[PDB]
Amino acid sequence: SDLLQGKTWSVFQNGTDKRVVHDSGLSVTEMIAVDWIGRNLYWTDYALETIEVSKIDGSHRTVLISKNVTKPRGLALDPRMGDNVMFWSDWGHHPRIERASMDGTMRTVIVQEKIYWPCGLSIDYPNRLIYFMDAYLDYIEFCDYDGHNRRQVIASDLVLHHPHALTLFEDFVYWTDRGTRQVMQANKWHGGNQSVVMYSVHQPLGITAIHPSRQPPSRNPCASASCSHLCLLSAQAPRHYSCACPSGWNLSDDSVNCVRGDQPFLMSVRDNIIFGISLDPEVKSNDAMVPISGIQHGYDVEFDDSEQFIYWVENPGEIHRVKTDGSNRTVFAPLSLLGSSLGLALDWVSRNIYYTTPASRSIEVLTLKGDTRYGKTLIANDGTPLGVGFPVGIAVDPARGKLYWSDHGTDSGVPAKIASANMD
Amino acid sequence: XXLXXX
Amino acid sequence: RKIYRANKYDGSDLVAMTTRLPTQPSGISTVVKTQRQQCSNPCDQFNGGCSHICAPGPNGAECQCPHEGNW
Amino acid sequence: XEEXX
Amino acid sequence: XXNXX
Amino acid sequence: DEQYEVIERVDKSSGNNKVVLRDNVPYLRGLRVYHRRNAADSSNGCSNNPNACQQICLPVPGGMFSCACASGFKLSPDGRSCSPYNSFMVVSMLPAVRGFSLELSDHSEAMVPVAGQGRNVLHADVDVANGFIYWCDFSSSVRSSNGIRRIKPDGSNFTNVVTYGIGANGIRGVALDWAAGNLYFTNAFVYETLIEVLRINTTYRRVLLKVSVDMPRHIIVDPKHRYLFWADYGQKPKIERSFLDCTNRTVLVSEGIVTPRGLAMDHDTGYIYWVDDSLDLIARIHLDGGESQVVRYGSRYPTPYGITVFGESIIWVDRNLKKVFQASKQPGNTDPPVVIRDKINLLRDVTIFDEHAQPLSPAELNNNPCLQSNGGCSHFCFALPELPTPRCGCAFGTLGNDGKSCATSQEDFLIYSLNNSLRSLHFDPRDHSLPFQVISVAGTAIALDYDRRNNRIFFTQKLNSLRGQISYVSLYSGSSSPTVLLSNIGVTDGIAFDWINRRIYYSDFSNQTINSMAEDGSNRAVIARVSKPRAIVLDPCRGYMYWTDWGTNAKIERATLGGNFRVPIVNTSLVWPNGLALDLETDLLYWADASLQKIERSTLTGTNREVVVSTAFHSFGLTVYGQYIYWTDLYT
Amino acid sequence: GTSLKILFTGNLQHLEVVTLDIQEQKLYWAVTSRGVIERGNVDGTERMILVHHLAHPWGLVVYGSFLYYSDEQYEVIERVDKSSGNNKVVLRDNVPYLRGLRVYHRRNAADSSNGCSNNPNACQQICLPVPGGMFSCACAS
Amino acid sequence: VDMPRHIIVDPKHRYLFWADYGQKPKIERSFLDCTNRTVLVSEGIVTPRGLAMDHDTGYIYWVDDSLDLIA
Ligand SMILES: *[C@@H]1O[C@H](CO)[C@@H](O)[C@H](O[C@@H]2O[C@H](CO)[C@@H](O[C@@H]3O[C@H](CO[C@H]4O[C@H](CO)[C@@H](O)[C@H](O)[C@@H]4O)[C@@H](O)[C@H](O[C@H]4O[C@H](CO)[C@@H](O)[C@H](O)[C@@H]4O)[C@@H]3O)[C@H](O)[C@H]2NC(C)=O)[C@H]1NC(C)=O
Ligand SMILES: *[C@@H]1O[C@H](CO)[C@@H](O[C@@H]2O[C@H](CO)[C@@H](O[C@@H]3O[C@H](CO[C@H]4O[C@H](CO)[C@@H](O)[C@H](O)[C@@H]4O)[C@@H](O)[C@H](O[C@H]4O[C@H](CO)[C@@H](O)[C@H](O)[C@@H]4O)[C@@H]3O)[C@H](O)[C@H]2NC(C)=O)[C@H](O)[C@H]1NC(C)=O
Ligand SMILES: *[C@@H]1O[C@H](CO)[C@@H](O[C@@H]2O[C@H](CO)[C@@H](O[C@@H]3O[C@H](CO)[C@@H](O)[C@H](O)[C@@H]3O)[C@H](O)[C@H]2NC(C)=O)[C@H](O)[C@H]1NC(C)=O
Ligand SMILES: *[C@@H]1O[C@H](CO)[C@@H](O[C@@H]2O[C@H](CO)[C@@H](O)[C@H](O)[C@H]2NC(C)=O)[C@H](O)[C@H]1NC(C)=O
Ligand SMILES: *[C@@H]1O[C@H](CO)[C@@H](O[C@@H]2O[C@H](CO)[C@@H](O)[C@H](O)[C@H]2NC(C)=O)[C@H](O)[C@H]1NC(C)=O
Ligand SMILES: *[C@@H]1O[C@H](CO)[C@@H](O[C@@H]2O[C@H](CO)[C@@H](O)[C@H](O)[C@H]2NC(C)=O)[C@H](O)[C@H]1NC(C)=O
Ligand SMILES: *[C@@H]1O[C@H](CO)[C@@H](O[C@@H]2O[C@H](CO)[C@@H](O)[C@H](O)[C@H]2NC(C)=O)[C@H](O)[C@H]1NC(C)=O
Ligand SMILES: *[C@@H]1O[C@H](CO)[C@@H](O[C@@H]2O[C@H](CO)[C@@H](O)[C@H](O)[C@H]2NC(C)=O)[C@H](O)[C@H]1NC(C)=O
Ligand SMILES: *[C@@H]1O[C@H](CO)[C@@H](O)[C@H](O)[C@H]1NC(C)=O
Ligand SMILES: *[C@@H]1O[C@H](CO)[C@@H](O)[C@H](O)[C@H]1NC(C)=O
Ligand SMILES: *[C@@H]1O[C@H](CO)[C@@H](O)[C@H](O)[C@H]1NC(C)=O
Ligand SMILES: *[C@@H]1O[C@H](CO)[C@@H](O)[C@H](O)[C@H]1NC(C)=O
Ligand SMILES: [Ca+2]
Ligand SMILES: [Ca+2]
Ligand code: NI
Repeated sequence: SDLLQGKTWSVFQNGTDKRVVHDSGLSVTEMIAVDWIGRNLYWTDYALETIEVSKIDGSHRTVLISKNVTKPRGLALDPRMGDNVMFWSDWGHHPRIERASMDGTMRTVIVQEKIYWPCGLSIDYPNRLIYFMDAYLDYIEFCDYDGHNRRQVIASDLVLHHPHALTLFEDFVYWTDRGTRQVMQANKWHGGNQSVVMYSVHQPLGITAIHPSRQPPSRNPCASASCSHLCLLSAQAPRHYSCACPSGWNLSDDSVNCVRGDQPFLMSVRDNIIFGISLDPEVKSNDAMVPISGIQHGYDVEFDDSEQFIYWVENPGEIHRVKTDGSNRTVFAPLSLLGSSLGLALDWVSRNIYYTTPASRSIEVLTLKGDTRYGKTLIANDGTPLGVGFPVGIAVDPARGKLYWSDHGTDSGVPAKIASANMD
Repeated sequence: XXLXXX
Repeated sequence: RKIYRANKYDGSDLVAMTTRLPTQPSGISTVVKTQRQQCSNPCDQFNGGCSHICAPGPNGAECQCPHEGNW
Repeated sequence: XEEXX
Repeated sequence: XXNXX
Repeated sequence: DEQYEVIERVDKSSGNNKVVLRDNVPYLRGLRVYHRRNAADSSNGCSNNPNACQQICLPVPGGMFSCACASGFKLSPDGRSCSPYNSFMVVSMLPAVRGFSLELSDHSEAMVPVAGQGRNVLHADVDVANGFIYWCDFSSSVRSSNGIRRIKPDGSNFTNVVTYGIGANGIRGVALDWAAGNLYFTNAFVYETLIEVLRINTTYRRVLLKVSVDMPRHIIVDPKHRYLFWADYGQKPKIERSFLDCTNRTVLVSEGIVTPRGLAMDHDTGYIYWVDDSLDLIARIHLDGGESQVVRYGSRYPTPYGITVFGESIIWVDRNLKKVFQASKQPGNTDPPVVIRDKINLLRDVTIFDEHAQPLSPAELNNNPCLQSNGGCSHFCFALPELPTPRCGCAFGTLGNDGKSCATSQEDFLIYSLNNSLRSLHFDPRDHSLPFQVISVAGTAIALDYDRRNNRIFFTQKLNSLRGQISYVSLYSGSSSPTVLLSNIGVTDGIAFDWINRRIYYSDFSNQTINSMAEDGSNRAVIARVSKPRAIVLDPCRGYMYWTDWGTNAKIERATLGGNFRVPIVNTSLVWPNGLALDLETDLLYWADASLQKIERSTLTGTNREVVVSTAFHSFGLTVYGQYIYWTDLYT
Repeated sequence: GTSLKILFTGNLQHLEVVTLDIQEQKLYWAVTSRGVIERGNVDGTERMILVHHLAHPWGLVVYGSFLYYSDEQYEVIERVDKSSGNNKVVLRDNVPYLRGLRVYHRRNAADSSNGCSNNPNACQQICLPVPGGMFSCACAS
Repeated sequence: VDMPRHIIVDPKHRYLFWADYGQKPKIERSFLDCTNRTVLVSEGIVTPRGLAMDHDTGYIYWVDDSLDLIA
């Protein structure tokens, strides 16, 4: 995952075929864990405070864990049908290591004593031990899947300064230290045979060991599943799988199919992200749509029901679009060369969009029907009070051909007012 | 170093 | 800029005795009230026979010459 | 020179 | 400055 | 609520029944509800009539619709099609160039706005016939952001028109002669100002006038009366007129004028309109220079920066008030000025893009002789006030006896190397015609000399720190690419041609030696071994040659063209003798010390040495012709 | 500092200095957002527009029969009659960066005595006049 | 592991109280020499930034900007 681009990528181990997996709706992706049996992809987002799952190609994204998830960092998986379990670390108030079956049904807390800034997780698959690390108490430890038989592999040792991420292979443990800016090697049972693997100019954040032994084969319980959209491995029942569907879909009573949720939801614009939240005040999930991350200066948002597109403006004077699923994030059209736009309003009946540019002090219209974008200025700042002083907001009534906008005043010109005009 | 990766 | 301690045999129980001190701490000793190991000094009897300066060597008093002059 | 703003 | 073409 | 950090839900009929959806949310902004808005339950004229309008459909009350066109297009009378604007004002400001309809009602952008990185527009002009807008960018820091650019009103075919030889102060005014296709502009330097002409879609460019005490800034042209006007706001503010070649200079306004930074022409009444931001007035004067008439005046006109005339009204911009005004052009009118657009920052100038403003029939332009095909003239045609035959201007060379063609000058003149090119310069200080078109060469040309018999210039040519070569080019009619005479040399700083023995001498700086050859590149010879030689001169009639050594033990030394009898002519008080020349008419030797900053003369053998000029800052080459010496200065 | 009161409110965006005619007991102020100078009685009545079509009034003073204003745009100091704002005159123009105005003139404290002047040395630190010829003593912060 | 931030002292009942708001938010109580520590509140507290006491009633008043609470 790229933090500056807000994208998840993949490549072959020979450096060929670099291709995008998730292009949108990531803010701070801490760790990724792929499910090599169920062909799913799990990750933790620090900013969104969620644990998310997708198909391995990125297609169907849903929010898996949201209740008491403050600062999720670590993430480990055991997709073997016997276990079918997931682990993650949270370093918010009351830090803890949490255990849950994939699909997030059988949620439990396994480690909450002598923990402060937990970071990084890895599984010893042969022994079913979860190794975890700590940046404040400066230790490396491991324990059973239930948190019992907790033991220390490095503790009360000055060589840990700020470890971040962790990896196992045979009887070695490797970890990345953000303090010393190194990746280390030690014996995974007593820490005793320590060395530097390499020195990094920048902080080394992520680590993984490429080897077939790190992904043991297992009989796939979801191979015979007929679930539409997502199918997640589960530790409960003999079936050992559960059907699920992305954000904005019902679960049907027939628990293999999903139908798109046509119910409304509130799009909450925030300075650097746009959230779709349920109109029900009791539902605090913030997953009515895939969030639009990477906004520069968010003021207003606008949508098209048809094609399920979400529109917003950006600083350089352009308008962007994305699906409610995230699938088509593109820059739609150049908006104005004379500064940034503030207001948005969409004429869904005639497929036009109206926007205000306080920099140019005008109200402009742009078409989104044809292949070629056509733009025109409707009202401009003339001498008279009837013109545009400093347009803030804009509302449209396509059925009656009326346009409404809120205007600040100008010196000796236009007064601060609520104004109406024909859409031409 | 503060824990927040950002 | 701290003072640490650890078990003398295996380096266990490593803790920091002080917070980060303002200047770098240099030089350390114990103050112990009980008398340390004591032995009979041969320089305590007739200066070990030496003319000037002496100290108890492994076998007996070793004579020594002052820092000034060639001796 | 007059206007370099 | 320094004497060259 | 952005301070309460909360999203809340209340009844639409009253603020009662408050419910919190979210709290502790930082940086809350807009809200909107994604729901099933149906395109069929709500219908309008545009939905009922798809693809009725060419570009934009906009619904109106009563279920009807009105077609609209993109910026720079307007509705055809059919009400369905779009055509490019024909009549609009071009308003220029520092950040952008924008176009407004000449009818206040239409607020549409009548032109694709020229803006973006690198725009510091000072002035604008229009070419209605070809559909182009010309503007000049100015940057006091970046040399790339200085010059004249043009674009179509619809935003296509962007082009850099003038980019070379712009002064420190940049282009200060541009005026297009739509009849002749000339583009007059003013090029301003630190202490002097040029007026130049460029013929559009040609490489022809020449200087008409150079002034130090005066400073033309804003220039306008009138092909109907065949005059050119410019405004001066220097130490002697004035409004000034000439013929279209800048010859017949005369001063229309000389008193009651301080800092005029705008001119305009009426083309129907023959008045000159100007704006004066230090006396806070708009005034007009006739072509013949009668008594100035005040159009607008008082405190309410603080900074009129630019003006234009359209029909019965004048249009001007105000920097302080940030408005574009329209008012009656007749003096003594007291109607308040009508505002077109306000709160526009850094207003500079205003111009009219209209067919009426740029006529092309001979009946309108009083039979301007440049219309037919450049008057039949080879380079520039300049129509005069009363002559029915155009004066022919020459960009480079001299005008032929036929009075319309141009050929290489047969006069005597200077030649000098300027980096990757060989330039020419008449001896006459006020003659601005180049004796020949500039020759482009590879690398950098360092030193040069002319062969009179074969009409060639031999010139040294630097390729890198260690690579140098000698080439030549012919000045005969037609052209010829520069031809290498001998490659595989170090850097060469000097060259001299013997017209008696037909040999070429040069100074290899890298190899620290003086060399010789035949004029055909054969028979190479070594004349002397000298540490850091720069210049060479020859006296074949007396069989003596002189050359300059700079650095340690710097001296001026003489030897035979054979190079046997080496004697030092001068060796007292020298450091950097870069320049050396010989006055054959008076038998005197001239040298330039670039470190001691002086030019000196002596007899041959260095008797009665004296300073010709002190504080010649950092000379490289020197030459003597007639009663004058000429030198190139590396510092200025 | 006592007996706070609101006299005039409404169209007063981008207010400028208030000034007072003591003789006539009228307040004058400029409103930049409307480019006008307004006048009103000290009791909060008879609000009315005196001078209009200004750009950015900044300084404002009334003396004798006249009102003086500096308009920061227009770069001008102008003088006009306090009665209905006629007979406009320019004192100075092309003044960059105009700000406040005030008229230096001799004022007789004897002809405008108040509580504090009638009772010197009454208060230890600060004496403040009060309507009706009274005075209220005050102390520093 | 703990982080006292805002500390108040009570000479009448002879106690120190401090807020934590750290990884394990709490309001603590101890003797005037920090001996004999006790937790008054650990539940429903995230970011206590200020303590107060009324000497005549012996109630600890605190604010919490993460719950938007004055309790
Ligand atoms: C200098 O070089 C620049 C480099 O780009 C050139 O731009 C420029 O050359 C050309 O100047 C001519 C001047 O006439 C321009 O031609 C004119 O184009 C007009 C626009 O044409 C468009 O719109 C019309 C609308 O009906 C449409 O029919 C066309 O298909 C096209 O989409 C056109 O209206 C105009 O026509 C007049 O002149 C014609 C001459 O044959 C008549 O047939 C016609 O009846 C009418 O009277 C004309 O063709 C040309 O645009 C321009 N080049 C470009 C690329 O813009 C050079 N000239 C100078 C000195 O500036
Ligand atoms: C996928 O899953 C989601 C979540 O369960 C479903 O969303 C619900 O859909 C139903 C049916 O459209 C919604 O019910 C309607 O709500 C309207 C307004 O909301 C009221 O109820 C909500 C929730 O309790 C309150 O927050 C709010 O204050 C309102 O009280 C009502 O106006 C509708 O009433 C109309 O229809 C009913 C019959 O359903 C009549 O009795 C009424 O007279 C009236 O005509 C209606 O009650 C419900 O609100 C949705 N919930 C959410 C979370 O939005 C999706 O429907 C489901 N997908 C599919 C396709 O099934
Ligand atoms: C880098 O490694 C990748 C992965 O090994 C190479 O890409 C492709 O890898 C497949 C692996 O099976 C190669 O075999 C092909 O498989 C398909 C499976 O359907 C089969 O139909 C083909 O007949 C073939 O066996 C495949 O050839 C290879 N693609 C290419 C372009 O050769 C990739 O080649 C590696 N790149 C480098 C630089 O070596
Ligand atoms: C999420 O957090 C809440 C609050 O801590 C949990 O609710 C508490 O659960 C414990 C049982 O572990 C109860 O004894 C407490 O009374 C609960 N407190 C409150 C205020 O409700 C809740 O269990 C957590 N839920 C999940 C999904 O883990
Ligand atoms: C580090 O590697 C060394 C060998 O390089 C291991 O050394 C032996 O460890 C045992 C068990 O602790 C000791 O009793 C032996 O005395 C060691 N042998 C030798 C030859 O020194 C060691 O196990 C590794 N780990 C540690 C903790 O040192
Ligand atoms: C949205 O994105 C998808 C995926 O990139 C686009 O679908 C592709 O379109 C191209 C161009 O026609 C085809 O060559 C690909 O095969 C398509 N891929 C898939 C997965 O269908 C789609 O066109 C985009 N839609 C819009 C309107 O933005
Ligand atoms: C001066 O001459 C040189 C060639 O001798 C011209 O060529 C450029 O030289 C610079 C280095 O000085 C290179 O970075 C460019 O790539 C060269 N190519 C061009 C065409 O730019 C150079 O343009 C000349 N400069 C002036 C101002 O005359
Ligand atoms: C500078 O030039 C003078 C000649 O003008 C040199 O003086 C001669 O030097 C030679 C050296 O062999 C003597 O034999 C001559 O008798 C000198 N003549 C005179 C008139 O002095 C002088 O050597 C040169 N060098 C410098 C730096 O003075
Ligand atoms: C002018 O623009 C058109 C359209 O982009 C292009 O086809 C044409 O080549 C351009 N002409 C020149 C001279 O650049
Ligand atoms: C312009 O110069 C001519 C000579 O070409 C001269 O006769 C005439 O007087 C000049 N014009 C004016 C108005 O003086
Ligand atoms: C310099 O002189 C040498 C002889 O010393 C000669 O062979 C060579 O060609 C000359 N040129 C260069 C640049 O080496
Ligand atoms: C004080 O400390 C003792 C010893 O730890 C403990 O038994 C007692 O309960 C504490 N509290 C009081 C009020 O004594
Ligand atoms: Ca640490
Ligand atoms: Ca002025
Ligand atoms: Ni102000």
